[PDB]
Amino acid sequence: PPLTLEAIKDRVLYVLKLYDKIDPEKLSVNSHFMKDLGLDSLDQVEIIMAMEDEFGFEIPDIDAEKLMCPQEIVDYIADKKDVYE
Amino acid sequence: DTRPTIRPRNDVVHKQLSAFGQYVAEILPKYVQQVQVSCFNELEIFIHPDGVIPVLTFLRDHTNAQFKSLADLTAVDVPTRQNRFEIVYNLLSLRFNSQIRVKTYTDELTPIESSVTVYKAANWYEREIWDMFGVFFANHPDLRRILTGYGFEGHPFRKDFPLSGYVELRYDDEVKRVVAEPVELAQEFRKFDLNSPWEAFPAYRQPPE
Amino acid sequence: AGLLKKTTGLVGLAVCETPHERLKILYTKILDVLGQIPKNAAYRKYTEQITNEKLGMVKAEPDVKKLEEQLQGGQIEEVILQAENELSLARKMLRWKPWEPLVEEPPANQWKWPI
Amino acid sequence: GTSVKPIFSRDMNEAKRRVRELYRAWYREVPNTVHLFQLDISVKQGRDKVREMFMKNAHVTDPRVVDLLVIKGKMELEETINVWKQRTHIMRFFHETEAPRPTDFLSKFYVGHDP
Repeated sequence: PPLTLEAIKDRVLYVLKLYDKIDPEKLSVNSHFMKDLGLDSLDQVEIIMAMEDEFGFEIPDIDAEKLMCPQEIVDYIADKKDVYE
Repeated sequence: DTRPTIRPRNDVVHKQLSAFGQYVAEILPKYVQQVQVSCFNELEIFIHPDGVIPVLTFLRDHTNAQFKSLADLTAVDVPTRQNRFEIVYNLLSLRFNSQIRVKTYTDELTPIESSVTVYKAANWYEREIWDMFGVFFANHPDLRRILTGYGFEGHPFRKDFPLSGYVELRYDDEVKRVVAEPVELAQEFRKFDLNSPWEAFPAYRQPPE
Repeated sequence: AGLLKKTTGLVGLAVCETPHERLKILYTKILDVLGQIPKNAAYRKYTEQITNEKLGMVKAEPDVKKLEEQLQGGQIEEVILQAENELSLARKMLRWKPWEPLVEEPPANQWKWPI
Repeated sequence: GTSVKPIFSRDMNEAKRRVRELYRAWYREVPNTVHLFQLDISVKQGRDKVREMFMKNAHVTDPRVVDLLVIKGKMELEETINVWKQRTHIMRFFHETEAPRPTDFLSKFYVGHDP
């Protein structure tokens, strides 16, 4: 099962599901975490620790500052896993 | 003799210690601020904090100084002064047996560099200060809490800290464990009003303003 | 030295069977390091004074037992130990540079101790 | 006066960084301290206590203060990780035996003289 962009798409959405605070309906691809998705300063970090455990890797900090929208999440996992389908 | 009760006065040690005080003041003018020798022949050196490592090393290493023993290390909290905490280093000489004291100042937050390297005995003493006064020490090898109980708060020797603390602990069967509770004394500490309103020693009178 | 002394008496250091040349070389090295130190510094004056004195006496009297006596530093082993420490001190504060004036005055009344 | 010396962090951003992986460590810790210490705490109600304690000192804005809270939490982390702390001290954060304290002025008046 080769790694794919769509696989990371669906895995990111599915693992964003488990976070209690986020309401799934207003969750979207471009749902901004600060304003649209509405997570606080720490909750952005909160789903950062929800990322690397599920995909199975390590998350540094200087990216975890930048990684806010799920698009940034998926394409950062993409070039970290050298994802090009 | 005529003075059988008054302690003997040893002026020779006083003059000799004053000479060494001028010596050490001239050697390290960068950090030394004020050196003085007490009436009972005990010299104290008031240095800037940045000289915690240099001055001590000069006192630990120099041939004509030769101090390798850290008798004790202590802080003396005094809320009045701008930097409340003052740290005292007590050194004893072996080749030139004598006791010297160097004193530095720091507030709650401004860190003071940790000796440890100059005197590996300081380590535990060092921890005590951090665990007892809040004076954090820069790059100390392990500045964990040393004396007080686990998960404690504050720094008890701070003069603002109450005598009885803030929280006791006792058995609770409802949770089947020792639990921490806010203080509720069975009898309050009576604070007696000593220090009679009449001046004791005219010599040490504070100048007016 | 006749029969070399077995133990100096302090377990933290052993006996130097050829102490005179050790005194010589360490003293010369620290004199060099003080030559590095600028002239105006009082440290260079005091330490050069004591060290050139010590080198004079060690090169003058070649008996080790009398060397300790006029060296007033106990056994020669702790003397070369202290000489190494003095070298280390001079080297370490070469770049500390304490000969400069005081970094700044203490803040207002920070030393008066009637409260 | 205004100029001061830092502990580690230069600006709010880097201290903001330090609290980040402090919360990282607390998150990765809570489940296996629940497991190891035989806690009666649950995993979620373990994490939210960490979150509420981190939010407790929300008002702090001085950098040096932030380094102080982060290093004290660091000491807390060491105390917890290698089992130096004990189960009772871990429960100490959760106020079980402490009776609920009223908040409204009317209840304060009913109970006794206290602001």
